Amino acid sequence: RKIGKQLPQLQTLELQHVSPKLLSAHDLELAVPGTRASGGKPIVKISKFEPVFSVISSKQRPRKFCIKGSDGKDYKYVLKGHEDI
Amino acid sequence: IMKDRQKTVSAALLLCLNLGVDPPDVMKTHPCARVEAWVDPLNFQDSKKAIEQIGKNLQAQYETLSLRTRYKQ
Amino acid sequence: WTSLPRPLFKKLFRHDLMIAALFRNFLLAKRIMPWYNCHPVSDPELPDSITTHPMWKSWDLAMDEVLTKIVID
Amino acid sequence: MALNDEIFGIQLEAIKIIGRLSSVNPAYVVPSLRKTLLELLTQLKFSNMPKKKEESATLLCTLINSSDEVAKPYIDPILDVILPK
Amino acid sequence: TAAIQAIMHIFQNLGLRCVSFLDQIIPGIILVMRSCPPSQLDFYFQQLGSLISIVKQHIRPHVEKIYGVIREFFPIIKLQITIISVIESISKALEGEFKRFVPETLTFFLDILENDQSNKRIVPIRILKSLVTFGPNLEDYSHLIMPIVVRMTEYSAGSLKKISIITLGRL
Repeated sequence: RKIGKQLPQLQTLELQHVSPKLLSAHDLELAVPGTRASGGKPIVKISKFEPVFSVISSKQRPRKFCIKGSDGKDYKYVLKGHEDI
Repeated sequence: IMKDRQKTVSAALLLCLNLGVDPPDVMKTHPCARVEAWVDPLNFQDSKKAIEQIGKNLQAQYETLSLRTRYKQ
Repeated sequence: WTSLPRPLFKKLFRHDLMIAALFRNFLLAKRIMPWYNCHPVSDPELPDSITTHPMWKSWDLAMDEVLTKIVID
Repeated sequence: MALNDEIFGIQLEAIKIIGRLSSVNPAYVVPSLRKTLLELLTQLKFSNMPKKKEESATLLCTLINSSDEVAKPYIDPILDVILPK
Repeated sequence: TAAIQAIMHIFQNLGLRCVSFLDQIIPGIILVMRSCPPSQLDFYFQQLGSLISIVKQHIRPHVEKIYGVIREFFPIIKLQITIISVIESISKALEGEFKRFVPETLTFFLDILENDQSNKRIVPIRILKSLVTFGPNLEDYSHLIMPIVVRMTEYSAGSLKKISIITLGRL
């Protein structure tokens, strides 16, 4: 009862609250996890993540996620669990 | 002193702070005075600081004046 | 002690520690708060020499002396 | 209150009297010395007239000579004004 | 002039509900301040005083900008009466947070006092009626003008002499 009462009260997850390491998780040469092109491909540089997230009521509750890009354009993904993708 | 002591033993901490909504009788500037008992209402989302952090810090600060008084908020 | 009359000083500062500490802090409030166009009020009224008492300068110098050590540390 | 008087010689000798008393009853002298030092340091940079600048500068000279107790901890604020002059 | 009096009229008739556009209007008026001849600067500052007298506190994120405007435009050719009208209007509409910037307007007041006193010293009379309005504000800066108003009670004429001594008494 208490867990299922508090669970619909987290519409936003705080980055420092869920992971202290995410604050320093920057300046890594790994690209955004959707870009790949053999031969001619510009280097994609991961810069930063916003502290705030969001959830969607779906019985599995995915997480909308975004990354500040070196190109200056935000890269928005959605993270899912308990479902093979 | 005649040793007649009127001790204080109990406290009520009335905190009418519904964070997010303002009264309709006072205009406000877009940046306004919002920190309360050294905890900021933007770092916590809706109600983890509406009472259960501000009142905790306020009770901890009131403990310094008299440690032999119990509090309930 | 310097400003207040003796019966009021006995009634407010010697009887119990909790009320003594709160009015001790109210003495500081009666100086800090009127710097920002707000005047505090007590139910047993206090003389207004508190906010113009000359002795606060030593307390300011005490803060300066401690904060110099803090900044050099 | 003779520290603010008409003839400048009155101020020049009154601040020396204050500096001399700065080791007799220092509890009631030193904070007032801090107050007048701060007042003079504010006026020395927020005033814009050469005779006022002159009077403030040499009042600071005679004060710093006549009292060594209020001297040492205030070296940084008293130099940050005089040095760009 | 039409583009500014339209906004003046709608704000004056409407009131404290169009205040959400202050993030656009005053940055839109400082660019007009920047490039304009002194012919209409009096009108602009008068209308800005009119804005201030109806919108009191929400000017707070732009008061540094309005003193910046006055600082890089504080000549004799600008209407000093209009400038001190702007100062008294913003001071009265602000009423309490004035501590951050007393010396700026106070040095401007020194310049106004020591620049011109002609035509029966109407501008010194207005500035001595403006210094008394400041109230408890001078609790820590009462060492600059107080010697000045002590000095100007015997080194000037008699029209504003009583004004100066009344300023001393009221302070």
